[PDB]
This record gives sequence, C-alpha cells and structure tokens, in this order.
Amino acid sequence: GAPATVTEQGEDITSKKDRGVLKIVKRVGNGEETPMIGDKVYVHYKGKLSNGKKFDSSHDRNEPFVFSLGKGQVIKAWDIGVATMKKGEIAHLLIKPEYAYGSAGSLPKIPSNATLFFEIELLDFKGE
Ligand SMILES: COc1cc2cc(c1OC)OCC[C@@H](C)n1cc(nn1)C[C@H](C)COC(=O)[C@@H]1CCCCN1C(=O)[C@H]2C1CCCCC1
Repeated sequence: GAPATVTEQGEDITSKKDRGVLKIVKRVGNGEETPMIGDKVYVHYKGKLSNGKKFDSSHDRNEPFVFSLGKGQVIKAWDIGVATMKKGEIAHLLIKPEYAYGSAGSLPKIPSNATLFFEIELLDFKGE
C-alpha cells in the first residue's frame, strides 16, 4: 500500500541523501511559493506507524493542525517535507526514525526506531 509505494517510488528530499525522508506528490498544488522557515503553516494530515493500522488524524478532531515551520515544533521530517510543498498540495511522506523520534522513541504513542508514514494536505501558510 501507500508506504511501500513511497519506499519504491518516492524522492529522497534529505540533504544527506540517506533516504530518511521519502516523498510522493499525490495531488499537485498552485503557486510557486513553498513556505519558508518561520512561516505559520496550516495542514490536514493522516499519520501512522508505517507497520501500524490506525492513524492519528487532524480530521478526527475536525480542526487543522497549525505550526511554525523550521522552529522545531514538529519532527525534522515535517520541517524538511512541508518546506517543499505548494499550497493545495497533497503529499505522502515516509520517514526513518532519525528524522522522527529516533531510538529513544516517544512512548506511549511512538516506539523506539519507528518508521512513520503521513499524508499531508497543505491548506495555507502566512509569513512571520
Ligand atoms: C509524540 O507525540 C505525538 C505525536 C503525534 C501526535 C500527537 C502526539 O502527542 C502530542 O498528538 C496528536 C494531537 C495533536 C493535536 N497534536 C500534534 C502535535 N501536538 N498536538 C504535535 C506533536 C507534539 C509532534 O508531532 C509531530 O511532530 C508529528 C507531525 C505533526 C503531526 C503529529 N506528529 C506525530 O508524530 C503524531 C504521530 C504520528 C504517527 C502516529 C502516532 C502519532
């Protein structure tokens, strides 16, 4: 399914080219601006352990997930991946633990050495 597809076909958007963050554009956005560091960003997402079944989803709380880009309020993979997204874009990310919660994990939700999969819809972003 979608995680395997990202493993097979996604682009590596890491600087190191260690395949730590793999991306597929699922629905193209408009604009020519991507967000830059400091911006306030609005998304809807669905996220899950890659080997898991149930999502954490913003829709389940019926409100968008807001954060500031590059300010370390979210995992390194979101800081990296959302910086590549256009407004209206839907992207799939697959993320190795080094760009998420690492060998320490983040229990109870995230175990040690967890790979993570998200679908992200970029709704909007505004400059600091
Ligand atoms: C490790 O803790 C969590 C991880 C994740 C979600 C968590 C969470 O408990 C704080 O709560 C979901 C409740 C919403 C409103 N939320 C998200 C955050 N703050 N509040 C942002 C989080 C503090 C950090 O989350 C992230 O950096 C990423 C990207 C943004 C969306 C949430 N993220 C997660 O890692 C989720 C997990 C995704 C895989 C399945 C388990 C949840």
